[PDB]
Amino acid sequence: PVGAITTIEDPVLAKKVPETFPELKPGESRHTSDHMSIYKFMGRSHFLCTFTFNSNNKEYTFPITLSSTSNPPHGLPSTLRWFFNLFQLYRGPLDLTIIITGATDVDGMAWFTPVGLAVDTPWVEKESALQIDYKTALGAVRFNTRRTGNIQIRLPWYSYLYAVSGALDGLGDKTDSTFGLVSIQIANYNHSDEYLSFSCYLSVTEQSEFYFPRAPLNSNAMLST
Amino acid sequence: PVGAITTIEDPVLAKKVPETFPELKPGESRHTSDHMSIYKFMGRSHFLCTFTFNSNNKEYTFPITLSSTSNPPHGLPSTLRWFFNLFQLYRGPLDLTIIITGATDVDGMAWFTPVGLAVDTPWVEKESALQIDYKTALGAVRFNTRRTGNIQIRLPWYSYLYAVSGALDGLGDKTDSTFGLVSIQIANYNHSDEYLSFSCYLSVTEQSEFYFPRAPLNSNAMLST
Amino acid sequence: GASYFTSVDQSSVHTAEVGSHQIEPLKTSVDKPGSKKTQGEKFFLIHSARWLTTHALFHEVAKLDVVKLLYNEQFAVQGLLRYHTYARFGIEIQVQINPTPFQQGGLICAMVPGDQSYGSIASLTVYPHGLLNCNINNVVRIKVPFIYTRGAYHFKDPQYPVWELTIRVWSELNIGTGTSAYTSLNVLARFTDLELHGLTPLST
Amino acid sequence: GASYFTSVDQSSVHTAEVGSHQIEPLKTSVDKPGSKKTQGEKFFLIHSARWLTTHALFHEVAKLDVVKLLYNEQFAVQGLLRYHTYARFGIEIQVQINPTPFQQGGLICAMVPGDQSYGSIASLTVYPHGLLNCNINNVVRIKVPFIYTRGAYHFKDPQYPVWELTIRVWSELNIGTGTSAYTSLNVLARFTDLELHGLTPLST
Amino acid sequence: MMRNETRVSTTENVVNLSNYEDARAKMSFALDQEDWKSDPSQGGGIKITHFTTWTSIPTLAAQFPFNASDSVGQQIKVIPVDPYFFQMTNTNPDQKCITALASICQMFCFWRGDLVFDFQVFPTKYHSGRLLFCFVPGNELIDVTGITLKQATTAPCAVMDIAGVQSTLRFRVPWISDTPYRVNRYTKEAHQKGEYTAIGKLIVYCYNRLTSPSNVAHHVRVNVYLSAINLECFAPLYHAMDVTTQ
Amino acid sequence: ALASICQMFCFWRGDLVFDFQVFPTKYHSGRLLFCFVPGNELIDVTGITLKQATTAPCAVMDIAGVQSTLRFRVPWISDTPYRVNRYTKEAHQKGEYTAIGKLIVYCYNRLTSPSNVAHHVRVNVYLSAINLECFAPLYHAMDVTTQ
Ligand SMILES: [Cl-]
Repeated sequence: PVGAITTIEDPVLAKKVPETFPELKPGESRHTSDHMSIYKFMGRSHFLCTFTFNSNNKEYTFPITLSSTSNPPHGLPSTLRWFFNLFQLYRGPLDLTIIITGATDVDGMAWFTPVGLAVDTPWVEKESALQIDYKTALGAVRFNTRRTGNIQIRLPWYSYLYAVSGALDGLGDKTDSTFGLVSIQIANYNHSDEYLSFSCYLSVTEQSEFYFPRAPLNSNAMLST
Repeated sequence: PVGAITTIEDPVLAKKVPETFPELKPGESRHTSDHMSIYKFMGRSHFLCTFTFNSNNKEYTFPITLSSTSNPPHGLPSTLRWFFNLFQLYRGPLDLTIIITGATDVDGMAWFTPVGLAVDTPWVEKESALQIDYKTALGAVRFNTRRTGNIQIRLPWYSYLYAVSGALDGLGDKTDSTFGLVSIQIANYNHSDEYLSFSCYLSVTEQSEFYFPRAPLNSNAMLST
Repeated sequence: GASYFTSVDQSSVHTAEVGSHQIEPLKTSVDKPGSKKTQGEKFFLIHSARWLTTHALFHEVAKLDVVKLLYNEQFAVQGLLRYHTYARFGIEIQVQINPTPFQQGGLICAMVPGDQSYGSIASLTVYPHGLLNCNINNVVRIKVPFIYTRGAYHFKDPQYPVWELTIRVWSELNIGTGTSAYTSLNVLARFTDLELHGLTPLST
Repeated sequence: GASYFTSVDQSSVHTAEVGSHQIEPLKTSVDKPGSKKTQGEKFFLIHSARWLTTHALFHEVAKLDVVKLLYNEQFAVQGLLRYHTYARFGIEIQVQINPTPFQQGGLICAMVPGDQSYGSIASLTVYPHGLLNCNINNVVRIKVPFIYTRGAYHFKDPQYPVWELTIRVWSELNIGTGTSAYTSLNVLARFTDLELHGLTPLST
Repeated sequence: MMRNETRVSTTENVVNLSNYEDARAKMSFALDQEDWKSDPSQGGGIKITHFTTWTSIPTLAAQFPFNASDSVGQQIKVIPVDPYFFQMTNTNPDQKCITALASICQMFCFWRGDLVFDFQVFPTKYHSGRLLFCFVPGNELIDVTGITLKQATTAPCAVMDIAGVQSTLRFRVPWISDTPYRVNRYTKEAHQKGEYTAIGKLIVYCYNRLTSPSNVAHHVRVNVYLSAINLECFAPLYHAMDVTTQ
Repeated sequence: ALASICQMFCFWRGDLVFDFQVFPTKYHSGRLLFCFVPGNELIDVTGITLKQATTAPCAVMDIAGVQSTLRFRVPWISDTPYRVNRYTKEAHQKGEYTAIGKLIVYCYNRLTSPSNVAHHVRVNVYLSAINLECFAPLYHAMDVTTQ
């Protein structure tokens, strides 16, 4: 037992494989895949946010921000929050999947808006203030509650930055802390009908990368909606 | 630095590769496809027009005209407008995709009518004045709001011209400025129901061609609905 | 024709020159002739504070914007940063102290990119760190490449500090009655693979 | 161990490092990364005056301490001179003007080392010169190596100017009634084979 | 004649996000449905892909003092053996300093492997003493206070001479359990005989009383880092493990 | 042209090319210094002597000549891989920039001439780009930049 004693202050010696007592090889696991492979783990699209429409012909625009500052619901919640703070830099597409709850026969549209461009005021339900032309142009998608009730489309790595991050301060934390924004606009929703709720979940893609490990958020920071 | 000085008036000398200061090779882009390849760009079906039915058993017939003159809604809007004025001649099929909004259980039909043939009065909602026989003959398509809510069919290059154009004057601008016309006729739409709206978007095909570059429309010309 | 600043002349003529570069048979100075590295990629004393018996656990003895700090007339590297707009690079930090063997305790030095955010102080070891223990070592070195959201740091008007070097008390500094109840500390920093871009006359 | 600023440590330890130099797959800037030459051996606008009809023959339109002039915040090279004590080098000067073909006359530009002393103005051609003639050229270039009594020039506190660029009227500038009775002139200078020595925090 | 019939299976338009095979998007916003290459430009080449990255970095779990006043065989500190452990905390800014190892495993239902307790001493070359670290196999809830330093030697343990050129003892607790994996019961309301989170408890006894002159502290502090080797976790879940107030 | 195209994108990068065309007479004479100050589309530059300007990359040009056009190829210099079309946003934000800096036209040598020729000389400024790259489609008819 040589790895039972060392000087941790020395970066080299600290890497000495620890060993105190005599052990045997653990063996083989009974489950196929390794649940600790970030890609496979976050592969399980986790919860992001949720909102509810009140009036007809309105729209909601929620941003995808890593900001550890922005506390939910107006920010990254649960797992997603925790994860995007284990490292400093992130980049790459993200497979978003949104679930629809309640209403029916409600026509809807949604488009991804890159960071640093015109887009309806965040975390707010109001009458859109954008040219239908502009909306569509950024690449959009139409759908109807009746026919489906869920949407799984990928979100592009379209940003003027090399990467984004959550752990930041005021300034940068207001520009380099965002992937982009999503906007869902309903149509034909006579409130005489049931309520309309939306649930958004995010899953990491194979084209997604993670750089430089940070010290995980202290428990007091990990919030949940 | 030789390409830092030249006589632009001379067509030859003006092609001399410009170079002022010492630069290094830009490198490789991080995204797969080149967003500047017209085919891939316009590949993103852009917005064209939209209308709403008021009474039952009626029909709307909107033409596909490049005419820079015809101002929207009764004409080419947003992107589509801008694009079809960057060049002089266009020809080739076009993948149209129309989205239905509102109503339900409404039976509908649509047919493409080539330039220079009988067809219900443009940009107007009225009771069709064509022999069901005639309509169908030109190749039509039936559908129901309930079952679908969107239609993606290709539009043929059926015209007696070699190509069409937007930038033109009165006369020609009234004949050689059109691809063709589309006509949507509803059925079984008791207005006691919700309103019925239609959204039309156009996407360029691989079989589509573009000839001779023009000077883009001055900002004041680029309109939007 | 070469280098920056190009000149286009119509009524041109040839250049007049005399003599050529004369290499000193007997150098008038034995030090490497100034170069990007000579004046830029060298060490400099950034900040320097004290660590006392009073300093409780986890007490932040220093929070420094390493980068921003270097950008200052006080250091020669300034002469290279003062005239370029953007610049990417790596950093090598060296923190040292001098506790008398009769002192005991320890400190932790970590290079955290951007801001410490709400990261668990107890996990600062995840970042490029260096542990100091009175009974052991009195110096530590850390070297890191470029880690930023942008492809370079803007000096004249920065977006957010590239590195925020933090130094907290890893283990309260206690001593026996009579021993010095403190110990000064210094922080050395230097650029590595200094890539400068865009010459500018600006200043702010 | 290398470069300047050496550190002797008794209670030594190893250096901690993470990652390595990452070469941009897609550069964030296409300009040559800052180097001694980039920021030092480039051209800069030193002085600039006028030449009139009033200026009589041999009139000195400009007497400049080329060197001393460069040593000034206004130019990036300063950033290299501001932190070194001594330095030897060569110089390339470029003087240009813009007389309208309806103007006539000429100027002579000479790089005289130290001082013009009592040298015959009529022999200024002996020095590295450049003759300007309205009817001919409007620009001239001169390049010279290091010529001094000492093995280097002291910026912070010079002994005597290395070069004193002089520009005199070689032939009165006359014109026809109506034509502009003047013509601005500019002087460009740059260091060549810039050899810097002795890093210093001084300033004066 | 077109004849391509397919029967509509069960779970029509049902959504599942338990894995990527079903979580992955069915379409894309990206123009021409393009993709993205790799880019370590401003990432220093430090590309992360596994959580091991954290569960192998010794993080500070707890600190305990070794006073001269502590007599021989006196228990100095007791710690359960489960990654979910950590007691470090800072007043203001207010925060419950969780550890790397912890913050990771906290998101799993099960775990297994050899936990590693690294002990760092902060003495002066003038003190002198020994501390015995003993691991008692079992569950996170076993009255251990009734164990003489002697009795403790029966179980696997290790003594350490604080006064020395070295400063850290590495305690690799071998995976010893009646079950293949342990569960993160720290989510459940109460505890149940069998549903355990730890494979036992660790003890810090005072082997040899701390001696020293008089011009040096009357004690010696010790940092306790925690990490794991041969670690394995599975069954994703969410929960921010709170502080184990010993 | 260059504009009308990029106006439909969120990002861009490459070397912009400013072509300067002089409309003088074989009897004028003068020089203009073109200086590119790296930065963002909003940096007070008025406080820069012609001298100070030489620090940044630039080029002087003799107007009076057989040639008539100087081509200024502004190398892509930025802290970011691409710049964004913020001209769509309501206001401006520190970081969200559209340009990599500003270009300046100084008067190197005063314009001289007789008296039977214009008291000035006009200059057309053409704009184009090489090694250009745009991505992220969008719609917006860029308005005029009233300098
Ligand atoms: Cl149904």
